[PDB]
Amino acid sequence: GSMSAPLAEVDPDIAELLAKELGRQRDTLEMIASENFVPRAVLQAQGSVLTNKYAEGLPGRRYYGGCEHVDVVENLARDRAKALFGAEFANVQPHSGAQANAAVLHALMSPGERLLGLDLANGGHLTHGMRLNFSGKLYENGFYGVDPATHLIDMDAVRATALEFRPKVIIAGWSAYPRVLDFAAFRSIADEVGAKLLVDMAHFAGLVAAGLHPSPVPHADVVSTTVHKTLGGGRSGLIVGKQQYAKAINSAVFPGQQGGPLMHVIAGKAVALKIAATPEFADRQRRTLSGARIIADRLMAPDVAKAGVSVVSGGTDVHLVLVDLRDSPLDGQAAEDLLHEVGITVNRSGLRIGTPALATRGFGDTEFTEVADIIATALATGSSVDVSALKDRATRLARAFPLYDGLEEWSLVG
Amino acid sequence: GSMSAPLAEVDPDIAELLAKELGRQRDTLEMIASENFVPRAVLQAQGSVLTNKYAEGLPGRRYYGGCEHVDVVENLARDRAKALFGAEFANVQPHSGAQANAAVLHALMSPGERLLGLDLANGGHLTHGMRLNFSGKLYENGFYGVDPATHLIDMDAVRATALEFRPKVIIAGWSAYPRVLDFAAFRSIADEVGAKLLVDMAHFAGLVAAGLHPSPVPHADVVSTTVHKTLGGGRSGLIVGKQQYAKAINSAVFPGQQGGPLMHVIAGKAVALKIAATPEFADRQRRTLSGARIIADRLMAPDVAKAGVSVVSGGTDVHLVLVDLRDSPLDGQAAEDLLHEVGITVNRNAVPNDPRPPMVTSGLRIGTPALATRGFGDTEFTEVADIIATALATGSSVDVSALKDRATRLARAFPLYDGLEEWSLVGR
Ligand SMILES: [Mg+2]
Repeated sequence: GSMSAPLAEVDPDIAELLAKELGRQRDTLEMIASENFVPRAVLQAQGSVLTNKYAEGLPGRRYYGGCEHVDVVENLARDRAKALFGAEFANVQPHSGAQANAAVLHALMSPGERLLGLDLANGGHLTHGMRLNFSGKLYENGFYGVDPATHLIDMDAVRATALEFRPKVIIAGWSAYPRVLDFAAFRSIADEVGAKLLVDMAHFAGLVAAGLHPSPVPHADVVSTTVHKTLGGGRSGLIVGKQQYAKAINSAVFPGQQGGPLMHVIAGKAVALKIAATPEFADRQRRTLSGARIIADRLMAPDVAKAGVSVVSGGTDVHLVLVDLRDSPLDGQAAEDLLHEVGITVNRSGLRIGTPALATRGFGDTEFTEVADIIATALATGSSVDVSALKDRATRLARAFPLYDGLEEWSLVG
Repeated sequence: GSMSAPLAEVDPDIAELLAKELGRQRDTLEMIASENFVPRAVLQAQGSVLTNKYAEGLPGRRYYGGCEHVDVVENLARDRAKALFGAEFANVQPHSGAQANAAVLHALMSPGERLLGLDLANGGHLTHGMRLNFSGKLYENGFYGVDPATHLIDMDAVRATALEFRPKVIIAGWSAYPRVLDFAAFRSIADEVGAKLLVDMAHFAGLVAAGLHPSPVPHADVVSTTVHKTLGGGRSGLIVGKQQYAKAINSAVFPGQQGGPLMHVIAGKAVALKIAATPEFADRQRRTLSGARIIADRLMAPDVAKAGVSVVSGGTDVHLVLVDLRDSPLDGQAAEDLLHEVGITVNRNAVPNDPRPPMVTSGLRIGTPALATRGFGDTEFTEVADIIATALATGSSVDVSALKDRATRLARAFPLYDGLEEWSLVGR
C-alpha cells in the first residue's frame, strides 16, 4: 500500500516538478535579497516524522501526553537562541515573520491604540502599518520616513513625530534600507513618550549573529525575526526579549494567535542556530557584505553614472544595494526583464540587488567582480547590449560552483 | 563545508532525539482523535528544496521572479481540492487550521461585530470564540450547546438563539461531538437572520472526501479545514467555497494575515489530495468508522456499566467515542494516566454538566484514524476495545502487566514506517 511508496510512484507530476525547481536553482544566479539556500541537515529535519506530533502549550505544560522528546527539542531551540543573541527570554513557535509580528502586537497593545513605523514608500514592511494588513486594520497608524537629501533615517525628525503622535508601540526595522539603524536613539525616544520598542530584524539577523551589524537586543523590549533570510534557516519565525514580557508573549503566540506548532520545523530551528555560531558561518557573512560593496562601487563608475542610473545613499553597509532608475531610459520592469535574459533573478523606479544566496553557494570577490560587471554593462549600454554574450558568462559562473552536489543520493536519516 | 554534511555529524543531539521520537511512535498505540501518520511521499515533499522560494501573491500574479514551477505546483493543489470536494474556488496557502479561520473572519466581518459558535464545554474549538484567542478578543461572542438529556445539538434551540443574538457569522463545526451535523438546517437559520455560514470541517474532512459523512460544500458560504487530522496529510490549513467570496478570501490570506507561503508544504498538500480520491483511502475511512462503532458497543455492556461508566449519546456515527466516567472511581486525568500505563494514548474530555474543573474533567475522547492508517481492521479494533474496557471496569484489581503485553503484541504485529532508515530524499 501507499504508506511506504516513493513520491515517484504516488505522484509522478509532483516528483517531476521538484526536479525542475532544483534545476532552476542550480542554473540561475539568484539575487533576491530575501532569499537563501538551506543546508542538508535542515532539509532532513523538515522531512522528519515530528510532523505527526500535536504539542499545544509549552515544554512541561502541554495539553496532551507523550511530549517527552519534542520538549527537549523545543528547549534546545529556546536555549540556543538566548545564548546566540544574548537575550533574557525566547519563544520558538511562530509559523512565519508575519505571525511573529501579529503575536508581538497582540501582547503589547489593544485595537484602536497608536502604532508608529517606517513608511512602505520609504522601505518598511506591510506588517508595520499597511491598510489591508492586520497592522493597519486593527490599529491607528502613524509613520516616519527618510531625509529626502541624504536618504538616511533622521533621528531628530523621528523624535519630533513621536512627541506629537504619542504612540503606544514604536517599530524599528525594514525590508529595503541600505545602512545601520541607531538602536540606542530609538530606546531614548520610546522612554520619553512611554512607548514600547519592537525591533524587526528579519532581513539582517544573520549579520547580527556573526557580529557584523550592531545588536538590537540590549536596547529593545522585544525583537522579532524570520529564521530564513540572512540567518540561513528553514521558513519560519522567532521572538526574543526582556524577561518582564515572557508571559505576555507566550500567551499571545498560543492560544492568542496559533494552534499546534510545527515540531519538525522547530527541530530545524535548533540546527540553524547551532550553525550560526560557527567560524564558517561568520566568513560567509563577510563574503556577503564584501560582494555588496563590490557591486555598489561598480554601479557608481563613470559609464553607469552617465546613463542616468544612481545608487541610493552612495553605497551600502548591509547585504543589498538599492538603485534609482528615474533619470535613466529603463523603468523597474524593463530592468528586471533584461536581467532575466542574461540569467540573473532580482526584484523591482527602484531595483534591489542582494548577495546572501550567492555567498552561501561559495562565491567570493573574484566571482562578485564578474557578476557586477555583467549587471553594469546591461544597465549602461542601452540598445547596443549583447544579451547572448552576457548569458554565456552567467552560465559559466553557475556551472563552476555546483549547488546541492550529491542530493540525488542523500538519505532521510543517517 | 557544513552545507553538505549529514544531520548526524552537524547536530548529534537533534539526530538522537529524532530516532527516539520515531521509536515512541512505533512502540505505542496512538488513539488521540486529532492525530494521524503521514505517508513517505509527504515526508519527501516537506524535506524538499521548495523551502528556498519566496512566492508572495498568487499563481500568475507574484511579487518575485522565478516562480514558473511553483505556480504549476500551487495550481495542482487548487484544482485537486476543487474536484475532490465539488467546490467553486480554493486557497491552499493557510499555515494551519487556526490561520485558515483567522483569514475567514478577516474576510467576512469587522472588529466588534457578532460571532455565534459551539461552546468549548460542549465540544467547540478555541478559534470559535474563546476569550483569550483572536476569535474572542476582536468580536462580540454568543454560544450554542448540546441538550442535557440526549447529548445532541437541538436545531430549534440554535434557531431561537440566532433570532435573539442576530450574528454576522455562524460557525457549524467541532473538536469533540459524536454525531452528524444538519447542514441544511444551518443554511435555513443563516438565510432567516441574514448571516454568513462558515463550516469548520477539520476533524471530519477525510470522511467527507470518501463519501462517508454528508458534505457541507453545497450548503456553506465558506469551508475551512486542516490537511492533517482525518484527511491524512502534512500539518497545515486549507479553504474552499463559493466564487462570490473568492476575491475577499484571497485578499484576507495575503496581504491580510500572512506573508510568504510554505511552497514545500503546499507540494505535500497536492500529494495528500491525490491519495484522498483513491479506493485504498475510502477502505481506510470505512475501517476508521467500523472500529469506532466496535469500541462504543464493547463499552455499552454490563461489566462496564456496573463500574459507573457510560457512552455520551449512546453511540457514534464518526471517527471517535466520547466516554462518561463520573460515577466511577476515575476522573478524566486518572483514566488518561492508567491507559498510558497499558500502552495506549488518549485525552481527557469534559462531559455534559461536568461536576469536575475543566482542566481535570470526568470523561475521555478515544479516536481510530491513526490505527486505521497503520492497518488495523475489525479483528484488531475488537482486541483494543477489550483492553480499554477491562482497564476501566476492574478497579483496584486491574492487571497492568497482562494488558500492556496485549497492546505491545498488536504494535509488533503491525510495523510502522518499516524501512525508513534506508529511504532516500528524492527518487526510489
Ligand atoms: Mg462588513
